[PDB]
Amino acid sequence: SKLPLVTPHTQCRLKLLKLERIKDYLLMEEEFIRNQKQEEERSKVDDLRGTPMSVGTLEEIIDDNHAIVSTSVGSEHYVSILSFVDKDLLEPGCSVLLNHKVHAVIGVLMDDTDPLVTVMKVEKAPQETYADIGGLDNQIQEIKESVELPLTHPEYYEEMGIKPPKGVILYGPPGTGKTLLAKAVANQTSATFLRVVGSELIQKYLGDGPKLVRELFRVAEEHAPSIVFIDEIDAIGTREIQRTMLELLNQLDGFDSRGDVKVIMATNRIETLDPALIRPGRIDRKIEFPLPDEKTKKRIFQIHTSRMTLADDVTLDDLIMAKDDLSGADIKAICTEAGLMALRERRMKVTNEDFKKSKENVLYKKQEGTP
Amino acid sequence: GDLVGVNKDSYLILETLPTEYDSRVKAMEVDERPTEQYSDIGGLDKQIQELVEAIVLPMNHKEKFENLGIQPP
Amino acid sequence: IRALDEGDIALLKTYGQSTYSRQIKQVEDDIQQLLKKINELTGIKESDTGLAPPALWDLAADKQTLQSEQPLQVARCTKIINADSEDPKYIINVKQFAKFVVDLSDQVAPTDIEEGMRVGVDRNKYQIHIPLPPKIDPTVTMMQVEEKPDVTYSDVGGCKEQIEKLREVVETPLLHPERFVNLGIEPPKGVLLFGPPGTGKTLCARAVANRTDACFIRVIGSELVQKYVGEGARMVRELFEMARTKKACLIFFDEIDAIGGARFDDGAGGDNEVQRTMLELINQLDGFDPRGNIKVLMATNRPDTLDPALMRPGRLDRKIEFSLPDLEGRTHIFKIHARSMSVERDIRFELLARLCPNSTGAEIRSVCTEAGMFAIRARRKIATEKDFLEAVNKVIKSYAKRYMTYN
Amino acid sequence: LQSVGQIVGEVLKQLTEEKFIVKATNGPRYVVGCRRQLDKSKLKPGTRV
Ligand SMILES: Nc1ncnc2c1ncn2[C@@H]1O[C@H](COP(=O)(O)OP(=O)(O)O)[C@@H](O)[C@H]1O
Ligand SMILES: Nc1ncnc2c1ncn2[C@@H]1O[C@H](COP(=O)(O)OP(=O)(O)O)[C@@H](O)[C@H]1O
Repeated sequence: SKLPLVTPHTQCRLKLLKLERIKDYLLMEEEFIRNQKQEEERSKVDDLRGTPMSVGTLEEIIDDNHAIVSTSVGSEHYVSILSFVDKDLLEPGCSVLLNHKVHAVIGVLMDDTDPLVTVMKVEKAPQETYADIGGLDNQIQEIKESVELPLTHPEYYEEMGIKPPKGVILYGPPGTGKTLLAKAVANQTSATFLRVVGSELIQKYLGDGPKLVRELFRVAEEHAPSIVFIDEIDAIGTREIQRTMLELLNQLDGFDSRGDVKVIMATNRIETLDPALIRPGRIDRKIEFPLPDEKTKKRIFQIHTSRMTLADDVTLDDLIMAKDDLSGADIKAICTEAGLMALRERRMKVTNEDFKKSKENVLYKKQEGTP
Repeated sequence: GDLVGVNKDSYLILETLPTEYDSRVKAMEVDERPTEQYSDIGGLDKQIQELVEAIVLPMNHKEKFENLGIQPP
Repeated sequence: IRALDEGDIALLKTYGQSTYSRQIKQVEDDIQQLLKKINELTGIKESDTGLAPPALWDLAADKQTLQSEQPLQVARCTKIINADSEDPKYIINVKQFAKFVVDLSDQVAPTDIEEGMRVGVDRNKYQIHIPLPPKIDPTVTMMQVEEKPDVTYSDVGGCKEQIEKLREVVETPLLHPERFVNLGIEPPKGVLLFGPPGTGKTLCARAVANRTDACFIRVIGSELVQKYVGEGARMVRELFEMARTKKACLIFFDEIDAIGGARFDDGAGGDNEVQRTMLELINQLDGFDPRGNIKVLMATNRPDTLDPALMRPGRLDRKIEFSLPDLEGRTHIFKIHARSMSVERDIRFELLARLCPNSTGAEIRSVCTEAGMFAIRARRKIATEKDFLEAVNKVIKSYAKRYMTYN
Repeated sequence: LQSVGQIVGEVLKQLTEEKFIVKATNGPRYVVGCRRQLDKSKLKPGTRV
């Protein structure tokens, strides 16, 4: 659980009122909690599992209540299963609690292994929203139709008899908002978000690449409604690395039924992509991210400078004008550096000239080369 | 380097054991004894004779080799 | 410009505030501290355990069995001494623990115990009493499909000859062994599927698995390729043993190009380990000892790349080609894909097929889906021929995607 | 049959004329003593006892 989002950002008493509303509610929480049976069930089960209980691994289930369990010493024991253990929650590789004296299975322990993919499960999408992105409307509708609508409303596709699209590639110059759009769609539909950065699936170990992608899809399907993001797919996209490609392509198209997990893959060099990975059967949605135009640039300037204190003299149009020379990330860079420049000369209220010299210096640092 | 069964607490040897190589190694040996006759192979008669004189003849006799003094292949 | 002296930041963050600053930051710190107080007051969240619905379980039988039975350890059997066959004596290996000489129980029988055989044993006397199944590697046993895909042969379009010839080998002998045995013929035992990507090879594998009725095991290239040496060969050994356990079995390799790469040496040893795994496989398919009732399916996008020993008949007896669908095949697959949708009755599909270039069946499903999204984005509950033509245009132009090198 | 086996192990520094350090096989090392009658000069680090 998390706090509500207070949506004035200028210092106004509306922001205050929302805040003291929240304080009121949390204070009622405090009040309520401070102003303060099944011993039969406990006396049977939690006394049968006499403390302490060891933790081991389940290998096989042989009978209805008989299973093989290994422990951290590595020994193997054919033990019985007490009736209260959920059989459907038991499978090879599962962590199981065991009676200390007689090693009898006394319950399943929720998994705490596979650390790395557990970290890349992130789920920490809520920093952005479709709000934070402006002007990418065509891309927004495309990705909504491809991945967001089938997750939010698969009813349309099931009623239509349609098997939903099962792969999306995002492409364009860097800093156009591909990663931002992926995070934003992860935020709009609260399906679990999976991110893995390109080259990081390339590994020294021969198996580790395909193994890593296999376990990532395994955890994704385990979370069921999930979105997996591979940024800079080019690192793999453009024998061992080709074998990781084959693993990913078969995880996309191949045997079994994948189900609900969606795949977003972002590239900066789409034309260098190999034909196999761009599967017409799987990857039917390619979304271009062009360099922002005048309207989009204006929207990005408003979005980013919105949280900054601004003077009256700022004429945003001369910043917007000229051509499509730069992307949204460059716009954020101009906003930030204009903030610093206003800070040096001691303005907490950035002016037009600040942005003018900021864009000039950025264009100086933008590209290079002898005449 | 011998296999011996000892007392489980006092560790006194009270049995000798046949040396155990490995479960896999015991899996490698043939017990089914397949049935493909030599006549079932066609055209390879020269190679069949080569293999037979190299392998089977040292098994069956050992006299025609020693009478010469050769080391069998 | 001089750096920000402490007074300068002080006045910067004081003069520029609204007349609200103090209140709302203090209120935010109270937000944080009250959140932490709530968290400490409610305590940590119960992680819990299994504990199936309460009415389902327990009975005094649970505790009675717990206090009556024995938590048997598991030991590899070995070298039945059989010194006099009136009491045979056995050797057991408790992994990472010890090696013992033991005897049977009053319950089990000498015929019930074999060498190896992965037996169970008591915890203090170490007397043997239970017949346990052998150790199958979990990452090999999850490979069994355990669930048929929702695809039948009728869903495959155009490739009548291919499906007929593949069913001749993977389905007919299992379904009708009498035809082969009474005519006295040995059916083929290995079928290779090759063709361009997206032609329906994996779809045919899914259809076979759905109609197999026998034990069907999928296999993917990544599964075999472990990191440690010999381990992939080990898994294939266990996989073929598992297949032998079943009364007949079907083995499917998807994209065998991942492992079947032709052996090469001059590349400073090359990949080698993958070659070793495919060599263990090439032996298992046909080496010493008959393979058994194991019919095997491989599909690949690079038929020429696989090692010639793997192409060899007797291991890959029948090779099938899935080419780009013809006009009739394109019409048939368009029909098949359009069965599931809510569309106009008068969609002249053969027109769409002849608009299609040399498009694989994956392209056909893609254009059908793109028509689906056209209809849905139009909110119409019926897909129209106009939707199908826009879908064709979209898919074809997207695949087509300066270029002054042209003419 | 009444006989009981004895744990083998290599020895280490002698702390005094009575107390020694012995590394019992692959297992852990202990601080032990000579029985009563054995030599004392011959027990140097690296004697199987
Ligand atoms: N349309 C946009 N709206 C808002 N921010 C944008 C936009 N395009 C780019 N950005 C900025 O650029 C960054 C995202 O760059 P992005 O193109 O997602 O990286 P990548 O090229 O690695 O995918 C974000 O910090 C974001 O603030
Ligand atoms: N002849 C066909 N009939 C029906 N559907 C087909 C046909 N060819 C391809 N498809 C569709 O396109 C996809 C092709 O995938 P497939 O070619 O089996 O993958 P791979 O090339 O990896 O074996 C299938 O999911 C199937 O739905």
